[PDB]
Amino acid sequence: SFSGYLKLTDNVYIKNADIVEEAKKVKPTVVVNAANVYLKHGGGVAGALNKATNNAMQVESDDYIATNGPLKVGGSCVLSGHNLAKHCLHVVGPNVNKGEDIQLLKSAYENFNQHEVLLAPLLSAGIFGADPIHSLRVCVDTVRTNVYLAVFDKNLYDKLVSSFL
Ligand SMILES: CC(=O)N1[C@@H]2CC[C@H]1c1cccnc1C2
Repeated sequence: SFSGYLKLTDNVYIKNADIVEEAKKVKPTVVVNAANVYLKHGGGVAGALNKATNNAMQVESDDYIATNGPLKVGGSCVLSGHNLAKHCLHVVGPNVNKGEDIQLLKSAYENFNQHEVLLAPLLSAGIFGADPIHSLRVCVDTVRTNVYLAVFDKNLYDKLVSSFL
């Protein structure tokens, strides 16, 4: 069971935590990856999750792309969670540093509704360049299933909580 989360709404919870450490402790049914369309898990959340799998996530992902081609921005795929979770839901939020449409963030969060409970980061935050405050608002207004958000940066976590409405 998830522990130490602050309840923001009926279905959204948040914690200042490293999502890799959280996944290793909880072993959730679903961990969300902040993926790109190519499933190239180089940095940010994706790089960290992939490193924690000893690159097994990347190997699996490369086979997935070779068979299926790239994901769409706003889309997702379900792959193995390896040693971190039962499944990994790879979700592609828009990357503002690539000029992608921030309106696709809502479509990205809609993928979460296909899973009753998820451990997730804020989509499009961090190296994806979107405002994490906006990402949290889109999350709360889009996701209806139970989502446990892990925010690594304590300063950002405090800002997210203190500005939540
Ligand atoms: C150390 C650090 O900044 N991070 C790790 C992996 C990506 C980033 C991060 C973001 C959100 C939740 N957990 C985490 C934990």
